[PDB]
Amino acid sequence: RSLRQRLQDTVGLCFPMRTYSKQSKPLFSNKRKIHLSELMLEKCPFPAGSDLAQKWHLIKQHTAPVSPHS
Repeated sequence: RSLRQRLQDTVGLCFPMRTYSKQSKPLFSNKRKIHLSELMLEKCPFPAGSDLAQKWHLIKQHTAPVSPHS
């Protein structure tokens, strides 16, 4: 006969009601090459004075007034 078989009750308390399957949102991008001060710099691949560039001004940078996305 015996008692107090272990104690390991400080490592957390699980996460119930936080798992229900239906989990698949893969993504794909150019990561692991980006700067930390990049503001439109290297990103003007079109000539001056053509319609391709007027669309480019729409996106502008990594961030613009375009609605929330993620």
